[PDB]
Amino acid sequence: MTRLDSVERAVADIAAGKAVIVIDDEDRENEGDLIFAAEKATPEMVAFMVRYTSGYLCVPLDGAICDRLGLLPMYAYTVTVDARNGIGTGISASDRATTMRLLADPTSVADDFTRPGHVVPLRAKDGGVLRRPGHTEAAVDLARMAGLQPAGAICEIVSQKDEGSMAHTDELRVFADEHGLALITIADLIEWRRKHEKHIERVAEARIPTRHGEFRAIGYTSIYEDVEHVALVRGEIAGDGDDVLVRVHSECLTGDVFGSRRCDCGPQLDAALAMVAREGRGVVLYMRYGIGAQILVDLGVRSMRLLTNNPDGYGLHIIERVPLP
Amino acid sequence: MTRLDSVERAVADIAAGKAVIVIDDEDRENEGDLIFAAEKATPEMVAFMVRYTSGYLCVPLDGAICDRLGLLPMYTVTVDARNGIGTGISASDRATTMRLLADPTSVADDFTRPGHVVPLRAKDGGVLRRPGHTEAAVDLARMAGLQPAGAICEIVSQKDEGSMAHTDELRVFADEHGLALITIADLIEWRRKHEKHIERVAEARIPTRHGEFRAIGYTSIYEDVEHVALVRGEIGDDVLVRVHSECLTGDVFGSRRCDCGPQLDAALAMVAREGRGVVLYMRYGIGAQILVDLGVRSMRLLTNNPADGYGLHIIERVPL
Ligand SMILES: [Zn+2]
Ligand SMILES: [Zn+2]
Repeated sequence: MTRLDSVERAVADIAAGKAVIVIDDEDRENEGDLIFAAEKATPEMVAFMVRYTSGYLCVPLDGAICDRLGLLPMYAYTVTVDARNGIGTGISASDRATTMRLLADPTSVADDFTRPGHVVPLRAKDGGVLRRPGHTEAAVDLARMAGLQPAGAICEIVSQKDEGSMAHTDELRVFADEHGLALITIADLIEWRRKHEKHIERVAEARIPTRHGEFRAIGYTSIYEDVEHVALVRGEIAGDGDDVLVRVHSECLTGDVFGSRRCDCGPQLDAALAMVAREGRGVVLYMRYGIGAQILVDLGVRSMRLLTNNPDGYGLHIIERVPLP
Repeated sequence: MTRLDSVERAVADIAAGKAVIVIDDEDRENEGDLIFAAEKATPEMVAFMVRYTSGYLCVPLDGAICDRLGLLPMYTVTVDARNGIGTGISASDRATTMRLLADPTSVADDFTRPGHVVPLRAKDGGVLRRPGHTEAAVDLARMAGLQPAGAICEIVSQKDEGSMAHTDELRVFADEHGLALITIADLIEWRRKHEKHIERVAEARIPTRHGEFRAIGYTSIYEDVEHVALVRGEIGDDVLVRVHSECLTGDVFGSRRCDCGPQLDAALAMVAREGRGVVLYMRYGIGAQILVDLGVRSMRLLTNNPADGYGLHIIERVPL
């Protein structure tokens, strides 16, 4: 049913000081936030935002920015702020724009603002949508992904067909069309970040003697999980990188460790190792979606052939799916 | 032997604003920390501590206070109160730094590095996760119903002055000053018999190469890894126990710079040759906790290594 603009558009529009619309995913009942980068707030833009939204304007901020300004500290009423200098009553699109710009600017300090005001700063979790799939996080992410300050400006879009309510997905689609805006999902943003940012790093490297010969064992960690995955590497991979034999084997405790007979997992790792070792060149990934994909590209794999019995945007070429004995 | 006070007494003593003395166990060779609750730090109390300890004052903290103040994330870090103290060394001043680390409303900007107080970060779970004097301090503080922040320092020997006081003297010292002397072992036991601390996550009937085992997933409420327990027969005296540390290289990939693989196998088999036994796969604080939950009172331990406060008694030690 629903068609979405790409993340590549959203970043570029954000970078150009234009606004985008963000929904969580494809579900038709979703409300949408209109979003621009706080440091791109002009009177024209804020006035546009105020026109079509609830008018309860928010400024999603990076933890680092929050702490510099003594705001929303990591450890009931809503905290609001107004720029202390350069504004009038603090409610017009200009004043609100000045406030947003000020929050974004890396030089500004606590007493450059007065509490209360007409702008709601919000605290985005460290690491963006990957750690918390909220509109707040998407706003800081988009700003940062566009090479700007990790400061965004958001407010929800009211409906026009049903006066009483907030716009849902289908109406946001035409709103986005009519006004030349991108409409994107947090879902699409999450997985774009997963496919275009390196979240892995090498921790350890050892060469291990086995029954199947020596394997180069490289340990990898994820910046977004507390686990070492290990890739076992035979021979030279890059210079080349093509036609690499690969097995991706997700960890099975009962199977791999205890030799459980009611699963073929254990036998399969061993067979994969054997096969790779016979070919004198390959990769058996021991995994504990594909973070494994990023490991492969880090290993200099360009084109591969997967070892598997069951018949992506990473620059990995699947050539032939091939059985384990 | 050597008389020990109850934990029940130690906790009430902490709550009252008094101090206690803590050792590991009944062993004559042990050194002892003097401990009170950080929030209960007075000039009188700190002065008492400075008098009889090495004067190297430490404040064990709950990881939450550590993060909250930005000290010791995961050179010796020291700290002093920013306001309301003089040079820092005096009992009054040092008492103030202790009190202010213990307070929930104090912030990073309330303190100055460097200072005259060593803040220590206790492991999550206190003594049930690490049997240290540092963990003992927050545990007592918390059990007393106060902020999880304590203060410790070791007691210098009065009899042999170049040295730190050992068990004998520590009891004498407690008697002298009307303080409670307790062991970490006795602290562990109070806790584990009083608190939820370990859970069963799953059970299954793992059919191995050496017959059939009953596989049981244990988790600690302080860490989110799941250890597996492989049990044969009914468990609870004289059981053959092997506690095996995960070794990915060796257990899984059959590395040969390692020998861990053929070890786990040998254990499973040896336990199988007998109708009875436990093989723990750990991914031994939590280890012990699991064994008592299985219902082990005594055990023959499979290890190649000599030298508690849980239920367990090591009957013998068996190799290979
Ligand atoms: Zn399996
Ligand atoms: Zn090993």
